[PDB]
Amino acid sequence: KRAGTVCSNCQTSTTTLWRRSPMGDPVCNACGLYYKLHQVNRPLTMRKDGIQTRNRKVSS
DNA sequence: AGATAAAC
DNA sequence: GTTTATCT
Ligand SMILES: [Zn+2]
Repeated sequence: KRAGTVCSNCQTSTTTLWRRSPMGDPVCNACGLYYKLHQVNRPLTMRKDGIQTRNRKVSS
């Protein structure tokens, strides 16, 4: 039940992987990934109503 | 969960 | 070049 777990980095409640930060900040995996890229705070301008999805990667 | 690779 | 979701 992650209803209420608002991503402390982008306020998104729908996430592909709830990255529970050790400090106690539930941040949607997307924030944890891009954060590792530039190591800065993500503006939720790229957020969306439901979890984004596409042609799932074919089983390799 | 974390890692991988894909797709735009 | 760049970013995230689904994969395992
Ligand atoms: Zn987030």
